[PDB]
Amino acid sequence: MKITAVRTHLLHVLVEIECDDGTVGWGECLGPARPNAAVVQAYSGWLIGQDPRQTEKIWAVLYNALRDQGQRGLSLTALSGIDIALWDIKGKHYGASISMLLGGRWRESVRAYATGDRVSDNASEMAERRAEGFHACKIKIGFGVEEDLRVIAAVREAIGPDMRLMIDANHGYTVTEAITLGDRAAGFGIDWFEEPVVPEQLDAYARVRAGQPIPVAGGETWHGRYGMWQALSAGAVDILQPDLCGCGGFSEIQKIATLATLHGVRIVPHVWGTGVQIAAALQFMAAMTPDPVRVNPIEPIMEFDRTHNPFRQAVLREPLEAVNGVVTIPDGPGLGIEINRDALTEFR
Amino acid sequence: MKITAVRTHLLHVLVEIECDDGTVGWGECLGPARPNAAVVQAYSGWLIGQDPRQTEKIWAVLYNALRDQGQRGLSLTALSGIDIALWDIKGKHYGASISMLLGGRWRESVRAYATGDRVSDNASEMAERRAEGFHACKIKIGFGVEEDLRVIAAVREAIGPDMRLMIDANHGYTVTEAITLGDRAAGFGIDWFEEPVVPEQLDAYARVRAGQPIPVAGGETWHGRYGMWQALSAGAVDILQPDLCGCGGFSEIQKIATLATLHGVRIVPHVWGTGVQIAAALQFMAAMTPDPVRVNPIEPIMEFDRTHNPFRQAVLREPLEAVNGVVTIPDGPGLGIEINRDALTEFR
Amino acid sequence: MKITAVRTHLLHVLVEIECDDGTVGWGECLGPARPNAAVVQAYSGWLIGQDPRQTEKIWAVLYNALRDQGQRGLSLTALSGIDIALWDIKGKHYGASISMLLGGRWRESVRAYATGDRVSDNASEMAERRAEGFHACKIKIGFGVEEDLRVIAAVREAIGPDMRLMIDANHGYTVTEAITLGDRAAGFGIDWFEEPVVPEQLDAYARVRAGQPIPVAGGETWHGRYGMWQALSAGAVDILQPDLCGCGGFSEIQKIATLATLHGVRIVPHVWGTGVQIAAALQFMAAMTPDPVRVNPIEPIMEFDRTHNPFRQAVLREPLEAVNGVVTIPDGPGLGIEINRDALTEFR
Amino acid sequence: MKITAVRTHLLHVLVEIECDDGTVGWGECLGPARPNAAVVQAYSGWLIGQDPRQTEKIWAVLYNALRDQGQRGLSLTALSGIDIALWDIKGKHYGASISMLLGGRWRESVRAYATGDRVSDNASEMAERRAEGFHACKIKIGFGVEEDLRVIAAVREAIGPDMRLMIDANHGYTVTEAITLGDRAAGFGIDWFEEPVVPEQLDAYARVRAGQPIPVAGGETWHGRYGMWQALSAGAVDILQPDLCGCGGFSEIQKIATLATLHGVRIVPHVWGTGVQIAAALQFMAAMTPDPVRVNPIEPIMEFDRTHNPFRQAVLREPLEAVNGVVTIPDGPGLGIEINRDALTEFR
Amino acid sequence: MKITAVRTHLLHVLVEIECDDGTVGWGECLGPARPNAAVVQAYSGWLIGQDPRQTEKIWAVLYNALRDQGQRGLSLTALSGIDIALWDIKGKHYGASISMLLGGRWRESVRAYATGDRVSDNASEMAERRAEGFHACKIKIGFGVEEDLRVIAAVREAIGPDMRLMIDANHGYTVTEAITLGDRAAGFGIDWFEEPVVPEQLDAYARVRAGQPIPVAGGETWHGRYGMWQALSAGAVDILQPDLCGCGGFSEIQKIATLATLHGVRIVPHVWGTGVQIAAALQFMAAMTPDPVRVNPIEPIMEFDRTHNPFRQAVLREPLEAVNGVVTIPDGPGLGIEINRDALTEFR
Ligand SMILES: [Ca+2]
Ligand SMILES: [Ca+2]
Ligand SMILES: [Ca+2]
Ligand SMILES: [Ca+2]
Ligand SMILES: [Ca+2]
Ligand SMILES: [Ca+2]
Ligand SMILES: [Ca+2]
Ligand SMILES: [Ca+2]
Ligand SMILES: [Ca+2]
Ligand SMILES: [Ca+2]
Ligand SMILES: [Ca+2]
Ligand SMILES: [Ca+2]
Ligand SMILES: [Ca+2]
Ligand SMILES: [Ca+2]
Ligand SMILES: [Ca+2]
Ligand SMILES: [Cl-]
Ligand SMILES: [Cl-]
Ligand SMILES: [Cl-]
Ligand SMILES: [Cl-]
Ligand SMILES: [Cl-]
Ligand SMILES: [Cl-]
Ligand SMILES: [Cl-]
Ligand SMILES: [Cl-]
Ligand SMILES: [Cl-]
Ligand SMILES: [Cl-]
Ligand SMILES: [Cl-]
Ligand SMILES: [Cl-]
Ligand SMILES: [Cl-]
Ligand SMILES: [Cl-]
Ligand SMILES: [Cl-]
Ligand SMILES: [Cl-]
Ligand SMILES: [Cl-]
Ligand SMILES: [Cl-]
Ligand SMILES: [Cl-]
Ligand SMILES: [Cl-]
Ligand SMILES: [Cl-]
Ligand SMILES: [Cl-]
Ligand SMILES: [Cl-]
Repeated sequence: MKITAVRTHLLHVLVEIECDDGTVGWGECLGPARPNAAVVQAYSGWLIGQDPRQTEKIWAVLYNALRDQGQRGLSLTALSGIDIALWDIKGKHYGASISMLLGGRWRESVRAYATGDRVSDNASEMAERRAEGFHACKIKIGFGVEEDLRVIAAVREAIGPDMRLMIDANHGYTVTEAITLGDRAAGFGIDWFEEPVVPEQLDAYARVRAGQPIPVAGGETWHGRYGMWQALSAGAVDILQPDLCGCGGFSEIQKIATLATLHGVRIVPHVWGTGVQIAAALQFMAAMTPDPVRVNPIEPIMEFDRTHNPFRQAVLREPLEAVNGVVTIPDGPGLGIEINRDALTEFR
Repeated sequence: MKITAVRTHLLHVLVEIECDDGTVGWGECLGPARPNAAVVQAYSGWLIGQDPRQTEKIWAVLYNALRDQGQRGLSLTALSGIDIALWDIKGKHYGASISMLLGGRWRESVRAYATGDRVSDNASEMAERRAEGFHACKIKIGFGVEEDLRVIAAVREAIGPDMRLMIDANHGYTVTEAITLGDRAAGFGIDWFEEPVVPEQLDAYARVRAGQPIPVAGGETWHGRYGMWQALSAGAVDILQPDLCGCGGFSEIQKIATLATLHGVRIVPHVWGTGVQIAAALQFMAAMTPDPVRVNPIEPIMEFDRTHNPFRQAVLREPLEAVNGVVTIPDGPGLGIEINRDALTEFR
Repeated sequence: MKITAVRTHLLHVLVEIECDDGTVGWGECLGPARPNAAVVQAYSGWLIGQDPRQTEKIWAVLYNALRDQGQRGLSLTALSGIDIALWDIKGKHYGASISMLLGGRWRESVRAYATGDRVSDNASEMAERRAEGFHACKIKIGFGVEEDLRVIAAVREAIGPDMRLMIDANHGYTVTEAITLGDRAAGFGIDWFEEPVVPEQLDAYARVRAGQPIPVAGGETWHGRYGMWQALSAGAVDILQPDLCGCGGFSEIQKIATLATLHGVRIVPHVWGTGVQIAAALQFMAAMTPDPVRVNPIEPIMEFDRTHNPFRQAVLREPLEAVNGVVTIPDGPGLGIEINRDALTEFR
Repeated sequence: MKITAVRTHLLHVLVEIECDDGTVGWGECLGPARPNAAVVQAYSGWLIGQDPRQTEKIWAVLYNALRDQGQRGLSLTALSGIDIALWDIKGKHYGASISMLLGGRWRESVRAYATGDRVSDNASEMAERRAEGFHACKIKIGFGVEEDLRVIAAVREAIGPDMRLMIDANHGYTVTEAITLGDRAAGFGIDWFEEPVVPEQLDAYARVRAGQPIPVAGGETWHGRYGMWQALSAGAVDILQPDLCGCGGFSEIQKIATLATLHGVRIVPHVWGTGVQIAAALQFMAAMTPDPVRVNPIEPIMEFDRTHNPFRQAVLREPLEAVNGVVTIPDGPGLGIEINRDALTEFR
Repeated sequence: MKITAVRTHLLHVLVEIECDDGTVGWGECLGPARPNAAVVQAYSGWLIGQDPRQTEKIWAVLYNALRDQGQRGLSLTALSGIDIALWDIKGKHYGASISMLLGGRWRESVRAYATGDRVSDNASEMAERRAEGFHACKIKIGFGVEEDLRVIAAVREAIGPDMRLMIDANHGYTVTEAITLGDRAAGFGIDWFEEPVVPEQLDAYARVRAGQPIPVAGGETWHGRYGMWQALSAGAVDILQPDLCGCGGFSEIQKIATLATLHGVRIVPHVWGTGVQIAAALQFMAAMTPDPVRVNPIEPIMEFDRTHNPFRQAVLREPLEAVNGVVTIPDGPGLGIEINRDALTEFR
């Protein structure tokens, strides 16, 4: 078969790839819509007439094409959208869920965790999330050690002793702030400490890991296999969080997962974007191989953001929803979803 | 679909896996036939009733099952046979060549290299290989520096200045012998120096790489991703040579190829065994991504051994043959081959 | 003298080697019976007519023979059986206990430790072991941090404050689980933490050692001198646990013990298998040199599993038994034991 | 059995150990006679009544006894004499050559190399050695680069192009001298460069190895397993040369050989002393395992010094002699030799 | 001036060197008397007629003379005796205290620390030492963690909360024992932990330093500058304890002190032997440069052993005694002492 058209849509950029036999695949790119769309349009000059089944060859040709333009990250976010759409097309052509094409379904669902006067508001909100059935929540910090600790303390009190708690500083801290925060918050029972410092300073991450006891997580902006491998080599993280729509799509995240196993580093995919990104992430989560394999292994969990969730899921005919804290993974062909075109508006 | 039976055959052990819908896949295991067959028989207790499409899940479950038995290498060679058969089944089920399932066909053929009174015999034989059209040949050394040099010198003279020449010591040398050989043979124009020292001494490999200028190759017995990664980390090789039927099959060699790209280490698959192993290797070679991508990139080449070649290819209805030094890669469903069952004899 | 025959038996594979003068030696191989037997049968083609007294030469020739078959671990487990039988023959020929041939008897006995609604069952069982006289016990974990902690807590309560306690996760944990478990269990008084993570990830072991305070033990599946040395170099363990029937027999475990002394790493031999493996382990334990030598030094202790113990010891005429927690080490020629042939059934 | 007496003799100190059943063993210690004899006398206070068959236990007890006296090297040279005598006793008790007790005879003989107006004298002498049948010779340098080169050049001319040539500076050079010498002499065909710099500066050895291409050898004064391991870890040598009578006897040199295999470093035993030391070295050489095993492997060669050779061999009834460059290895019980007591004079 | 004679005496070997002008110097060697005396006698062959003022030239010539005898430690202990006597002669010739020749007197005295049913006996004895005025004491452990802890606890109770407490295991522990002991004893207030593990395993020392919080001390048997530098490079110790009579005398301990300053490692000289060794140590202590220089800096303290103290000091006319815990440092020419010859008996 052959690609006959590549289109870009908004409402976050979505990539639509149509084939001669009528098969349509959908993908999504991380980051600013316009830069991604321009690059996809550029990529499409070559994609037209190509065989969409050859995802590795397409990936490598397109990735290599944009090397001297300096914008590695943009190449990867743009390629991600194309790559996801292509796997969607493969799944539809072959009659298989992407999770099956990736090597099989370990799980039919994943547990979600909920993400959120800052002290009382977090405490209230997180208390409601627990009532809604979420086994875990993640709270945003990185503003100031003393205030952040007040928030963490109030959230632990509000959610009771059992619900899991993660914290995310979104690179808000200096190393010293992060180490001090981690030392003082550890007593509250924290499963991970996300992006404590700026993402370019991998040795600072390692410093935070060695200076306080909460497991450190990162990776949503560390590009593809090379960026991930640099962080793994520096000992930057206990948990790696690749973004499917940012790191190079299914083709590249498979390679990242391999690297993580060498280091015994857990993968927890970054989930954020429209229903398309979410659908792609869930296919990967279904297929993720436990490290180690055992009865009741450690399994991926899915970030769930009630903020703009209705909006972000409007692109889907059937929303991927958390039911008592659990999200079911589609098993139909490709991403197993149907696009609501009306919700979109075509760009260029 | 479901696996209904797993059978082992001889004539080198071959693995046959039959499914409920009648689909049959074929694979092959490196090493002693009987140990491999026993483990495959053991694996089959679980395989029966499983969905053959779920190759990653099957791989990881089976690999994990044999961990405390101490025999990691045997797990991998046995699993390899199963894994190859399963991909053959996937290809047949999906209507796709394995090379397409692996991500696309970069090439429809590969150049072969020919492998071989030891001085005159090598010189004559290699001179005939050149006349047969092979662009390259590999000669066996590791017996004694002075004698090996005489052989290398006579082969270069006999094949003219253009044909490429590789040498393989099959771990015959001490570090000092290997460094001395490499220093003195380099002037003859040698593309690589295969397995100069014992395969357990990765630092010795690195020593050979740093002490003489011919590129060092190895890997046919370094197990799966972990064994390969140890060699890559030690700086053991310029060229990695994974064996499909030994390292864990298509599932595991894909992961090995990823690792090699981090290090900018070339992959040249080990080719040796029956027509089944050869067919599997060729599917992988078709799909191998150049590192780097460029016009006329460096491409895999295929070891071709005229020794027992008719015998080893008797398992195929249509032999994979070198025509003026070039081997065409099948593009039919799965391995793209048909088994000559009459040539086999079932074991157990 | 000369080897006249090599036979394999079941009931776990046992190796019987007979000599021209009538001397018979017995050994045992770790892992699946059939693969081991096939390789022993293969080895026997050469062994027949060889001088059984030349154990190092035999070891190295046989080990080298199976290098390119990829199955290093299988070579070692098979060789182990042969090697143990050969030392048994040497001891009988020379009129000496293997422990004397290994360099002398430091000790005539060793203290055993006992190995075992999962919470109450462990607590009850371990409470009985203490009453039986065992100075120590080892409990199996690696299922889930919270549940495992409940088990550990109940076992410590049940056995009182004096009995030593070890834990074994059998590679059940991720690094993070293992570090968290170790941190929270340390307060219960734990002498070692066995195989916290998968055995291929040596750096993960080191991570567990640096992240929590219980001493880490491993080694039952790290092959021979090279595998052991990789783990020692990575800082993987505080305690190394080579399996005599798995690592290459007496010839190879002596070399492993040497390596451990360089690193000041304690050796505690893995004990598991039939009475033959147990007998071999005890000969090694008698001869193990303290590190350091002092009055009342740290001494090997022997794992004792009441599970299938009667069965596994049925191969012996006189069972090696724990009497108030202490096992006496035979001092007769060779392994100092007599085989109950009736309990066996010959294979091939 | 039991040791009844330990005696020290001169003519180089010799150690005689007599047992209750009349068995007598002989050993030798490296270095100044009197210090060695005093320590042996001290050791004998404990040795009397001990079982001579327990060589490892005896070794470790005696080695540990002298730790805080500061004189590690003296402990090892003294222990060496005792250890050699004990193995001689074991061999006699058991009816076995030491080479058999060490694990078997790989070889019944070894090739010797010959050791030697300094320019003409070396040239003449080495020319005679070649006529006598020696395959190789070693010349003494370390006096001055220009003069040493003149010597090397004249020796190569005199011995023809085939005879192997080694050089020994006996720590005479600075690093710079050694690198310059090695660079300029390499063209003469030199198999190794012995002790280029002072033995305490292991990093200087490594510097010499990296700065010039002749293989570096050392080790005659690097104590036992720990001293050897430090040199191996520093990358000090291509060839390790332990002295049996200096490094801790057969018990300790076995451990050193193990360490060398990890590093793929060749062992060539230092041979120097009376006929007793030579006899011990030859037993070890018979038993040395090739690294790697192959047809016609690299084998130990024996230093042969015609200087005081008649004198040093006067302690033997039958001299170990080079016949056309080859020395046959005794195969009788123990060291396989008989002592000429008349040649000795008892000390203390 | 010229050396006319060198004599060795007992009552521990003492070295007497007489000069043509009648000047006599005295020194002492660590370790077994007889080996030291033999080497001193050997050294004397050359010393006679040499200028005793040239201590560095003499040191280096004599040290170099014994290199290939393997006995580095013995060279240093023997040389130490000579070197101390030579500095004594220099001081007498020049009219200066050795402490002045070493570069000046920072202090006229040092505080001593006292060294010692094992629980009650230590507690009683240490309680008396406190009453005698010692600011500190050191207790001997390394027998068994539980018993050693009982001792430490009872000693802290008996001596009150202010007196300083050090512990010395004399290499009695495995790494694990030492780490466990240090963790559990730290709460008692321990200034240092001496020789926790065997002195050959420098990495084990480092392991003990990183695994528990009491400062680690060692060095009494690490030879001269090279042995000390290896320990410093390995991060073996917080406190280095060179023995003047063992490490190469004043000439070599000055060099060791220099090395320690690079690493910011404290020097506390080992004090043990006759009054001569004590006198030499005190001269060095007077001259030791603080690291850092400040008002009331950290100063050397002197081990004081009431065991055989009268005996060991019998060699002096005026004993160096602790008065309320403080020892005054002689300021007369040389070692500032007078020998009681009657207490000696000449050897050889
Ligand atoms: Ca709500
Ligand atoms: Ca985030
Ligand atoms: Ca901290
Ligand atoms: Ca032909
Ligand atoms: Ca090969
Ligand atoms: Ca070179
Ligand atoms: Ca019971
Ligand atoms: Ca275990
Ligand atoms: Ca921790
Ligand atoms: Ca002659
Ligand atoms: Ca030499
Ligand atoms: Ca150079
Ligand atoms: Ca008193
Ligand atoms: Ca001490
Ligand atoms: Ca600690
Ligand atoms: Cl659509
Ligand atoms: Cl970018
Ligand atoms: Cl599907
Ligand atoms: Cl990247
Ligand atoms: Cl969401
Ligand atoms: Cl078929
Ligand atoms: Cl296809
Ligand atoms: Cl692996
Ligand atoms: Cl072929
Ligand atoms: Cl029998
Ligand atoms: Cl294996
Ligand atoms: Cl015995
Ligand atoms: Cl190994
Ligand atoms: Cl048992
Ligand atoms: Cl005799
Ligand atoms: Cl024999
Ligand atoms: Cl040593
Ligand atoms: Cl000789
Ligand atoms: Cl005097
Ligand atoms: Cl010494
Ligand atoms: Cl003065
Ligand atoms: Cl030194
Ligand atoms: Cl004192």
